Amino acid sequence: PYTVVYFPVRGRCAALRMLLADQGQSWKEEVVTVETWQEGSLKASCLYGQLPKFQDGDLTLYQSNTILRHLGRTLGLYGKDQQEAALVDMVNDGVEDLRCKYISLIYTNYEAGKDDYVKALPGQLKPFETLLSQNQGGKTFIVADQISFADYNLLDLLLIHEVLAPGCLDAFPLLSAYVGRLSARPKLKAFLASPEYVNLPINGNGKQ
Amino acid sequence: PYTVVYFPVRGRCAALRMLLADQGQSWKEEVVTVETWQEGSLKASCLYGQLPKFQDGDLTLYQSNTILRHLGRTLGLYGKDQQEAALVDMVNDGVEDLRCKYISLIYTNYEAGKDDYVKALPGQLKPFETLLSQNQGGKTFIVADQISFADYNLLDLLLIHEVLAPGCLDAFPLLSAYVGRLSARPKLKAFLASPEYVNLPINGNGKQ
Ligand SMILES: N[C@@H](CCC(=O)N[C@@H](CS)C(=O)NCC(=O)O)C(=O)O
Ligand SMILES: N[C@@H](CCC(=O)N[C@@H](CS)C(=O)NCC(=O)O)C(=O)O
Repeated sequence: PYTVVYFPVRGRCAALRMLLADQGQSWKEEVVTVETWQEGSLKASCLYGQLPKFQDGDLTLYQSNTILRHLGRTLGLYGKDQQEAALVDMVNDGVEDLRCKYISLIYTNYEAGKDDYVKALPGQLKPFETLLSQNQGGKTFIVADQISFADYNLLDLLLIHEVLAPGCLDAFPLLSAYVGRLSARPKLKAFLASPEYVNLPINGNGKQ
Repeated sequence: PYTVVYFPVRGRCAALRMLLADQGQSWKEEVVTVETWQEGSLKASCLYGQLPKFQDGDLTLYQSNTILRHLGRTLGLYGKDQQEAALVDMVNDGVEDLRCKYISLIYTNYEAGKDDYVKALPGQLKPFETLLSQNQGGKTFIVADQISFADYNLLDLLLIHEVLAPGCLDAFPLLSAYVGRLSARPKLKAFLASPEYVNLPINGNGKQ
């Protein structure tokens, strides 16, 4: 029923894959090689000339966050009412903002910019620790008491930053425990340990 | 019932203001001067240390797109069903991507980067013309047959780009007619002509 069209990297598809695996959904991975991409035709047929491309039956979507929100609506991972839905969006938009900065560092100036990025990290992660502290003492999810699509995206964001800066979560007990807890969910834990996750690089230029 | 807390610029609050005005809603503008911002306390109290900040009763939201989606959900400007809601999100995410590039040009290297930006513009605007052509001949809205929050955001994006590059819509008949049509809606037209819109600069560094 679902198809993910993407480069052979975790990148912007890692969160939605975790979501699908954790929700026990099945999907197909349509892999696009850089060589195939450079050919040009697939790219020209993409709405914004980029991937991921996602298919849910005959519904074709582009934009990683559009895919996350769509799955969030159809699978019931978007809060229980309008107010929670807004808080879920606020978290996801925050995650996207830091993901954009991470992507800029990785692909644009890893070598010269990493020191400053890492130095500024605590201030960028703190908002999520604060969100958790204001929600049942941080013992459940990022918004309210049920998992949402924002949790999967925030989880990915935290996992890749621990690779970029080992121990960056040591100063945030709530986020630390949160990562441990979500990573232990049976289906997610199995997915995270599997070759289809582990054998894909985080990014496409070999930096992490 | 609504309060918008922002710098005295259109920027990231222009689309949501257009939406509120067009929908006949009333709101309070709480203006924050750069001097007040530099003081530090308001900023430290902002979730992600940034504005806009929005209040809907006792619900406090941050993130311009979260505010747009919230208003979209509560005012019924998010498509008629889940499938349309996903298409609305796809359009908005695309608008955000080009808005990010516009903001980077404006604040980061207007002088040296404008020629290349303007040269790449047609290819960045074409996806929206294509979306319109695939939706009832581009005669109604960007998604389906009812206005959505994505329309207000795409409209702002188009208006600021015509200021940055006059005639950039000449090659796009559907987008051209779309801008004329939406700008003619009574309440929106009055808002667009009013001093509270007209006398605010588009950005905060005087470039446009
Ligand atoms: N806003 C888009 C960004 C998509 C994006 O940056 N795609 C990259 C790979 S992660 C791409 O397709 N690069 C190839 C190109 O632009 O030609 C999303 O979140 O899906
Ligand atoms: N992702 C945020 C971006 C917010 C943003 O860039 N805010 C700027 C002005 S538009 C700001 O608050 N600048 C002051 C600062 O960062 O100290 C949104 O879309 O609301």
